[PDB]
Formats: sequence, structure tokens, C-alpha cells
Amino acid sequence: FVPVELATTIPVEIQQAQQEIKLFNKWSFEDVEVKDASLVDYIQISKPIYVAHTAGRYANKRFRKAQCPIVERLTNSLMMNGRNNGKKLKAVRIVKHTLEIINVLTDQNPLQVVVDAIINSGPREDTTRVGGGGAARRQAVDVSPLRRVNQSIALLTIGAREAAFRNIKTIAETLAEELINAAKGSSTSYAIKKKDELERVAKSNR
Amino acid sequence: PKKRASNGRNKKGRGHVKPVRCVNCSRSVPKDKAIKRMAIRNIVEAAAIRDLSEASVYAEYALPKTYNKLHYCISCAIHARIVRVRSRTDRRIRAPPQRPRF
Amino acid sequence: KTPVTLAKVIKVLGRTGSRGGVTQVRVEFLEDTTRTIVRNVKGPVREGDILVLMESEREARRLR
Amino acid sequence: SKKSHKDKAKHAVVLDQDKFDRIMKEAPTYRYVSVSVLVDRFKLGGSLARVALRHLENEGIIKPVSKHSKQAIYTRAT
Amino acid sequence: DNSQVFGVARIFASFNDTFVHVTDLSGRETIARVTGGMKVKADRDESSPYAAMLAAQDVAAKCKEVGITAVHIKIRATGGTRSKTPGPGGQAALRALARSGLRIGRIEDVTPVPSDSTRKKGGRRGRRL
Amino acid sequence: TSHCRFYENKYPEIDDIVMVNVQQIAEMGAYVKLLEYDNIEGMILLSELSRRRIRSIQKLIRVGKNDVAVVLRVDKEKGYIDLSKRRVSSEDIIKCEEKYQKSKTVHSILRYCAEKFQIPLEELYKTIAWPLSRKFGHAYEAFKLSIIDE
RNA sequence: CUCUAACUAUAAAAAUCUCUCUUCUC
Ligand SMILES: [Mg+2]
Ligand SMILES: [Mg+2]
Ligand SMILES: [Mg+2]
Ligand SMILES: [Mg+2]
Ligand SMILES: [Mg+2]
Ligand SMILES: [Zn+2]
Repeated sequence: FVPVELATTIPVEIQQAQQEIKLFNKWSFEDVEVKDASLVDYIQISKPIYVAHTAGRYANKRFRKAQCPIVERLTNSLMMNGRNNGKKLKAVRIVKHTLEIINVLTDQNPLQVVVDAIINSGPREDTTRVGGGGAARRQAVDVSPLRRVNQSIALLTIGAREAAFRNIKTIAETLAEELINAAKGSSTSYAIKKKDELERVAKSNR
Repeated sequence: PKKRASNGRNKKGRGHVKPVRCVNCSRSVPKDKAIKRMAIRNIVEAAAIRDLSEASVYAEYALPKTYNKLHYCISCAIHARIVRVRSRTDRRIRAPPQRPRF
Repeated sequence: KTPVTLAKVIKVLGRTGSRGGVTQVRVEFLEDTTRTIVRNVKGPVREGDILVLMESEREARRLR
Repeated sequence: SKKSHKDKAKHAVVLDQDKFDRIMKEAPTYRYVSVSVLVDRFKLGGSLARVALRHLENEGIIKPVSKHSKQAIYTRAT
Repeated sequence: DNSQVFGVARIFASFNDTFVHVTDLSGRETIARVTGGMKVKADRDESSPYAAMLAAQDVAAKCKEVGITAVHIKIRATGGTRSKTPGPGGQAALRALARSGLRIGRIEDVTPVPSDSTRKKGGRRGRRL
Repeated sequence: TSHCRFYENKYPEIDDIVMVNVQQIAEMGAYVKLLEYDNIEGMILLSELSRRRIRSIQKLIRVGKNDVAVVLRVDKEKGYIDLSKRRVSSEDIIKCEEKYQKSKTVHSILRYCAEKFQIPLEELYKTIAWPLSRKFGHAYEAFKLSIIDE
């Protein structure tokens, strides 16, 4: 589509119609919408990005964490252990591989799968420590939608991590399985299982 | 030494008054050293006034109040936050704490 | 059933709890916007969020 | 120094003719092919997982979506 | 009157295990006694507002099945020589009763208050804690 | 293989006294295997664990051993159980031990039979267990009768 | 220089401690 001539020949696919910014030049941010109304404005699929890698000051003020691209937040939460703590290009590669794998299984543009899994795997009611030592219990309270996004990302990455640990499957494949299972309500997913159990426990301690 | 010229009792000319019991700890304490608080409140709080008004027959019910004079002891009164320790130059003042709201 | 309801905060009534990590807000329903509750949140909130509640009769009581 | 897992060989270290007709029969009908997916069915050791996985790029039995190292992403040819 | 079949809600809220006990106008006929401890596990959150909430929902469902559509609240504290201040649960019990469709008429407080009779429990120095 | 709960349903009933073998503990509570029934885990809340005040989790839990239990709430769509240990009376634990011992004897006998015949324990229960429990009310009493009256 | 209104509401357990004390004048 109108290949611009230059002394340096950028590939045609990189030149085709680039007013249509894609995540990895593969997935469209349009067609992706948030089903839940509570967690909108805390999932940042609205802005376009050419890479899930941006050196953004997303930890200076209080609430800029929401404005970070959701895929970028997933990448940042993947790089979580002492053995692999600063490595983020590896996290970007893992997320990219997960996105292609999710595209393979039930095409369902993988950004929508990511969003739906994050919506489903976030708890809606939690507990806090209120017991005065001798009479110590848990106490049922509600969760902030930002903390819902944070917690959903957290359990998704934890489940992928302990699925990949000393296992044949790669981290990308385990993350893709967890995301696919959390797209639906399949209890086989670890994140959705923790969500269900935590909500049940909060129900038990009204 | 005298911490209180009134001795806290507020008796001054009786010798003996009839004691009353604490509402929390049931302390047999004289009726004048039995710091009293007249709790007058609504039988339905402001949190449920709208709900009751919408779901009640007899349009514009008077919503009657509840009255109870609480006879605390003094240890509970210190602990249950009813009465507070004061400066020795502030102990002089006996007026209630300046009209909580006008 | 699944009586999941939504509630948009109109004001935040400080932060409560022995931990000091929970907050208290005044939420108003997406429906019938003249009907409000006071509710406890465990996480960062501000004027504009939409909490998800599995209850509606509950009212927040200060945690001590 | 434990003995809890009690794992068997559980892996075809060398491919066999019946296993070859297997890998070829569900060379299609596996709508996503990778090293871990191939060894998930007990029929590949894991080193020959790559061998059979690269061999299927002979007559276009499967198509590549990405060929980055450390893994592979293949879909059924349509 | 549009044939609002009436009862008396007659909530009894002590400092533990509040009671919700609806009856007809006479009061000699008892229906839907379900209490606060009827519906909670901790054996001590019987006085909690949630226990009274659940009990109120149950009595509302039962009486709505019965035919009674409006109730008369008779709030009673533990009464007698005790604290005789209304329990924490009964307030939420009344709120939940007014929530579940039932109409509300003639709220009354019927706590038994004595004429300084029958010396209180606890001894002269009372409960030391 | 050990499966096929003794009683009428794989999922439990309401307020049925249960019979636990604890496996691990998380922060929220203890997920415990149920040995009275087939295999399904139960959740014992921390606040609903001990008669005394909670001070030592591992002193009372005793990971790897069996104990008494009571069921409070059940889930009849996918399988979940809420359990308590504080609310067990002084006398009920005796009937719990005797029921455990008799049910475990029956389980061991029929597992021996299944291991000898290499047929799933569920099929052998299909042919032996619950028609016997329907006839006599207890498979062990009927076993004693079969010892006496064939 | 003129006025009488709003309201709540927690109590788990925590015993004990050995030396040795030393000037202020222009
Ligand atoms: Mg190193
Ligand atoms: Mg003194
Ligand atoms: Mg005084
Ligand atoms: Mg005189
Ligand atoms: Mg004291
Ligand atoms: Zn007192």
C-alpha cells in the first residue's frame, strides 16, 4: 500500500498503512473492549503502542499505574524473581510468544483474551486483619478496582511461574494456558481458583 | 492532698446518698459520683431514615425517639471515653464542653 | 443467584482500620443515584471508581 | 535426596515405526504444535521433539507462525 | 385501609443473639421465630448486624409466604436489671425487615424498665476487667 | 486405587459430621483431604480451627494424621466445602471414631478385593457396597451376619 | 439589636532484675 521510496528500504509490511498502530505489528488495539464497566479506566488498551516496552515514569505519582499499558504491566510483572529480576527484554519476548500462542488457540484476538482473563481473575471482595490479637479473625471488605487489576495480574503471573517451574512447558506456553483458562471461568486455572477461594473465604467472614 | 475541693462527690450537706449501679460494670457507686449521660436518640438512625420513610404506611410517621439516662461508673467513664482527664487549671470548668453544635 | 451490583464513589471518608491500610467511602448506585451506602475498600480509591458489591444491605462500620 | 516423584522413563528416547505412523497421523488434527505439546503425549523424549518438529517442515504439513529459538509455534496447514 | 394484613415484628436485641419474632395483632400466635444465632457460625457474632440481617430476610420471606404484608416493630432490649440498651443487631434487623417489601407501622420500644428493683448482678464492686 | 466414597453421594451433605486427614496449610486456612467421603478437599478456616485461642498452628493441625471434623456449608455445582473443628462436642468424637474404624475396615476389605481382582473399586462397590447398606444399614454389620448367616 | 436541637458504638495474656553515686571558688 503505497511503498514510499527511500535510500534506506524499510520493509513493506513496516510501511504498508502505518496509521493503524498494532502492538507487535500483529494485533489491533481497536476491536478490543472491556466487558466489565468497573475495571474500565484501569486497563489501558485505549492508547496504541508499537512495543510492550516503554521507559515511562509510571511510579512517580499515586495513580499513574493505571495509565501504563496493560500488556506492559503484564511484562513488568513477569520479571519477578531474584534469578531473573532486571531482565525485561526476555519478558517482552515471553509476552510476545504468549500472544502468538493465544492467537493460535481460539484466535479471539489475544488482547481481548488478556483483558477478559484480567477481568475474570480479579477478586471482587476480600478480607483484612481486624482481630485484636486474642480474638483475631479476617474481616470482609471490598477491593479497589485498581487493586483488582493488580491482583489479577499478580495471580496470573504467579500461576504461570509455578506452572513453568521444573516443567517441560515454556513460560510463554504456561502463561498462554493460564490466560486462556482465565478468559473463561475454567476452575482449572490457578488464578481463577485463588480468586474463587478468596471470595469464598471473604463470604465466610462477613 | 485535696485534688478536688468538691471531692468529686458533689454532696456538700447530705452525709449519705443512695448508690446506683454502673451500666457497664455494675459498680455500686453513689448517685452523685455516678456520672450521668442522657442518651436521647432516634430509634432509627439517619442511615435508615430514607428506607423507613419509603417503606412505611402512615405517611409522615412521627418516627418516635428513644430516651435513656445512663448511670456509668467512674472507671468505665474514664475507659469508655465518656469523661477525660483534664489539666489541673481546666478542672475548674464545670460547664459542658461548649455546645457540640449550634 | 448472582446479585452483583455496582457503586460509584461520590466521596472518600478517610482511611480506617487497625492496619491503617483500608479506607472508607460513600458509594452511590449506578441505578437510583439518590440511594447511597457507606462501604469499606481495601486498596487505592478516589472519586470516580466503580466498586463491585455482592451485597447491598451491608453498611460500613469503623474497623478497630 | 528424596524419592517422592517416582518417575519412570516416560519418554521415547528413540523413535519407533508405530510411533512414526502416530506422529504422522496426528501431525494434523493438532491445531498447535510445539516441543512441549509434542512431548505431552508421551511419544517423544524431547531432544527428538525438535527433530520430528523440524522434520514436519518438509511438505508443508504445518505452518510456522514464529521460529524464535528456545521454542516453536506451528499451526496446522490449511 | 386497603387490607394490609398486619403483624408485629417484635425485635428483641440483647448484647448477644438478637431475636426477630413476628406475631399477629393479638401476639398469642407465633410465626417465623428465626433468630440471630440461627444463621451464624462463630457462636458470638450472633449479635452482629449480619446475623440480624439474615434473620430478618428469613422472617420477611416466611411472613410474605404467609400473607402478612405489613408489620409493627416492637423493639425490646434485654430489659430488666441489665443494661437495657438496644443491642447492635436489632437495628440492622429492623432495616432489613423494612427492606424486604414489608410495610412498616407504629414502631414502639417495649423494653422492660424496673422501678429500681431486684438488686443487680455483679456484686458491690461489679465486673472487674 | 482408593476412591468411591462409602455414603450416598460423592459430594457431601448439609451438616454431616466429617472425618479429615490434613495435607497442608495456607495462610487463609487448611485444605484437608476427606477420608470419610471419597477424596474431595475441605476448607477449615483459621478462626474456626481450635477450641482454645490460636497460638500454635502445627501443634494442633498435625499434618499427616487424621482427626474429627464438621461440615457447615456445601457447594453443589462444582465442589467446595466449608468445615469447622472448634464446634465438636465431647461425646460426638466417640461416635466419629467408631464410624471411622468400621468404614475404614470396610474400605480396606473391599480395596483388598479390588487389588486382587484388578477391577476399579467403584465397580466392586456397585456390585457389593450400597445394596448391602440398603439391606442392613451398615456394611460391617452385614459382614458379621455373612460370617454367621450366609 | 433578635433564638432551646441532634445522636451512638471495643475491654484476651504480659512474672522477675544486681554491683555503684562521685569538690563547686571570683
Ligand atoms: Mg547470577
Ligand atoms: Mg493522688
Ligand atoms: Mg463527678
Ligand atoms: Mg445540715
Ligand atoms: Mg482496668
Ligand atoms: Zn463501670
